[PDB]
Amino acid sequence: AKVAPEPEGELPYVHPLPHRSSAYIWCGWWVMDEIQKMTEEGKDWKTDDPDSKYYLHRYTLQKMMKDYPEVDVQESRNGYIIHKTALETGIIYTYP
Amino acid sequence: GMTLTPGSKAGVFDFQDPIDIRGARWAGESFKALLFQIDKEAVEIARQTG
Repeated sequence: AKVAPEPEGELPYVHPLPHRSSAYIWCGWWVMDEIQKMTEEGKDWKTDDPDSKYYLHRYTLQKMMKDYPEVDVQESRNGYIIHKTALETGIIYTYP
Repeated sequence: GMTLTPGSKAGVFDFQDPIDIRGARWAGESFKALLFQIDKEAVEIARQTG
Protein backbone atom coordinates (compact mmCIF):
# COMPACT_ATOMS: atom_id res chain seq x y z
CA ALA A 1 0.00 0.00 0.00
CA LYS A 2 2.67 2.46 1.10
CA VAL A 3 6.04 3.40 -0.40
CA ALA A 4 9.20 2.41 1.40
CA PRO A 5 11.10 5.65 2.12
CA GLU A 6 14.20 6.14 0.00
CA PRO A 7 17.42 5.43 1.98
CA GLU A 8 19.82 7.72 0.08
CA GLY A 9 21.73 5.94 -2.74
CA GLU A 10 24.31 3.16 -3.08
CA LEU A 11 21.65 0.69 -4.20
CA PRO A 12 23.02 -2.86 -4.63
CA TYR A 13 23.46 -3.73 -8.29
CA VAL A 14 20.55 -5.52 -9.95
CA HIS A 15 21.43 -7.25 -13.19
CA PRO A 16 18.84 -6.67 -15.94
CA LEU A 17 17.75 -9.86 -17.72
CA PRO A 18 15.40 -8.94 -20.58
CA HIS A 19 15.77 -12.51 -21.84
CA ARG A 20 12.75 -13.46 -19.70
CA SER A 21 11.97 -10.08 -18.07
CA SER A 22 13.89 -11.29 -15.03
CA ALA A 23 16.70 -9.95 -12.85
CA TYR A 24 19.53 -11.36 -10.77
CA ILE A 25 21.05 -10.12 -7.52
CA TRP A 26 23.01 -11.96 -4.83
CA CYS A 27 21.49 -11.10 -1.45
CA GLY A 28 22.86 -13.65 1.00
CA TRP A 29 21.69 -15.79 3.88
CA TRP A 30 21.41 -12.93 6.38
CA VAL A 31 18.79 -11.15 4.26
CA MET A 32 16.96 -14.38 3.42
CA ASP A 33 16.92 -15.19 7.14
CA GLU A 34 16.02 -11.64 8.18
CA ILE A 35 13.12 -11.46 5.73
CA GLN A 36 12.22 -14.93 7.01
CA LYS A 37 12.26 -13.29 10.45
CA MET A 38 10.16 -10.42 9.08
CA THR A 39 7.16 -12.48 7.95
CA GLU A 40 6.54 -14.28 11.25
CA GLU A 41 4.91 -11.65 13.53
CA GLY A 42 2.48 -10.33 10.90
CA LYS A 43 5.09 -7.77 9.85
CA ASP A 44 6.10 -6.66 6.35
CA TRP A 45 9.38 -6.94 4.48
CA LYS A 46 8.57 -4.75 1.47
CA THR A 47 8.46 -1.46 3.39
CA ASP A 48 8.45 -1.96 7.17
CA ASP A 49 11.38 -1.24 9.54
CA PRO A 50 13.01 1.73 7.75
CA ASP A 51 15.89 1.91 10.27
CA SER A 52 16.88 -1.74 9.80
CA LYS A 53 20.46 -2.93 10.10
CA TYR A 54 19.85 -4.68 6.74
CA TYR A 55 17.27 -2.40 5.14
CA LEU A 56 19.25 -1.68 1.97
CA HIS A 57 19.00 -5.14 0.40
CA ARG A 58 15.33 -5.22 1.45
CA TYR A 59 14.49 -1.91 -0.23
CA THR A 60 16.16 -2.75 -3.56
CA LEU A 61 14.38 -6.12 -3.79
CA GLN A 62 11.01 -4.37 -3.45
CA LYS A 63 11.69 -2.05 -6.39
CA MET A 64 13.25 -4.95 -8.31
CA MET A 65 10.03 -6.98 -8.21
CA LYS A 66 8.15 -3.93 -9.52
CA ASP A 67 10.63 -3.37 -12.35
CA TYR A 68 10.90 -7.08 -13.17
CA PRO A 69 7.95 -9.53 -13.08
CA GLU A 70 10.01 -12.72 -12.46
CA VAL A 71 13.06 -11.66 -10.42
CA ASP A 72 15.74 -14.31 -9.76
CA VAL A 73 17.24 -13.70 -6.30
CA GLN A 74 19.81 -16.17 -4.99
CA GLU A 75 20.58 -16.90 -1.35
CA SER A 76 23.74 -18.49 0.04
CA ARG A 77 22.52 -21.15 2.50
CA ASN A 78 21.65 -23.28 -0.52
CA GLY A 79 22.12 -20.89 -3.44
CA TYR A 80 18.62 -21.28 -4.85
CA ILE A 81 17.13 -18.65 -7.17
CA ILE A 82 13.69 -17.99 -5.68
CA HIS A 83 11.44 -16.22 -8.16
CA LYS A 84 9.31 -13.11 -7.73
CA THR A 85 6.15 -14.85 -6.54
CA ALA A 86 8.47 -17.30 -4.81
CA LEU A 87 9.95 -14.23 -3.11
CA GLU A 88 6.46 -12.82 -2.46
CA THR A 89 5.77 -14.78 0.72
CA GLY A 90 9.13 -14.51 2.48
CA ILE A 91 9.18 -18.17 3.56
CA ILE A 92 11.87 -19.79 1.43
CA TYR A 93 12.18 -23.49 2.18
CA THR A 94 11.70 -24.53 5.83
CA TYR A 95 11.88 -23.47 9.47
CA PRO A 96 10.01 -21.15 11.95
CA GLY B 1 19.51 -23.55 -31.85
CA MET B 2 20.40 -27.02 -30.65
CA THR B 3 23.08 -25.65 -28.29
CA LEU B 4 20.75 -23.17 -26.58
CA THR B 5 19.20 -23.46 -23.16
CA PRO B 6 15.58 -22.29 -23.60
CA GLY B 7 15.94 -19.40 -21.16
CA SER B 8 19.24 -17.95 -22.37
CA LYS B 9 19.98 -14.96 -24.64
CA ALA B 10 20.78 -17.06 -27.73
CA GLY B 11 24.15 -15.67 -28.73
CA VAL B 12 25.89 -14.58 -25.52
CA PHE B 13 27.00 -16.50 -22.46
CA ASP B 14 26.33 -14.35 -19.40
CA PHE B 15 28.32 -15.02 -16.26
CA GLN B 16 25.55 -13.38 -14.22
CA ASP B 17 22.61 -15.37 -15.64
CA PRO B 18 21.62 -18.49 -13.66
CA ILE B 19 20.21 -20.21 -16.74
CA ASP B 20 23.50 -19.71 -18.58
CA ILE B 21 25.65 -21.08 -15.75
CA ARG B 22 23.14 -23.81 -14.81
CA GLY B 23 22.62 -22.41 -11.33
CA ALA B 24 26.29 -22.37 -10.38
CA ARG B 25 27.32 -20.55 -7.21
CA TRP B 26 30.82 -19.23 -6.60
CA ALA B 27 33.45 -18.64 -9.29
CA GLY B 28 34.79 -22.14 -8.77
CA GLU B 29 31.73 -23.69 -10.37
CA SER B 30 30.66 -20.69 -12.44
CA PHE B 31 33.59 -21.32 -14.79
CA LYS B 32 32.87 -24.99 -15.39
CA ALA B 33 29.59 -23.78 -16.84
CA LEU B 34 31.63 -22.02 -19.51
CA LEU B 35 33.59 -25.22 -20.01
CA PHE B 36 30.39 -27.20 -20.58
CA GLN B 37 29.11 -24.50 -22.91
CA ILE B 38 32.26 -24.75 -25.00
CA ASP B 39 31.83 -28.51 -25.21
CA LYS B 40 28.17 -28.09 -26.13
CA GLU B 41 29.15 -25.69 -28.90
CA ALA B 42 31.85 -27.94 -30.32
CA VAL B 43 29.59 -30.90 -31.09
CA GLU B 44 27.30 -28.61 -33.06
CA ILE B 45 30.14 -28.16 -35.53
CA ALA B 46 30.22 -31.93 -35.94
CA ARG B 47 26.48 -32.01 -36.55
CA GLN B 48 26.53 -29.27 -39.17
CA THR B 49 29.77 -29.62 -41.10
CA GLY B 50 29.74 -33.39 -40.82
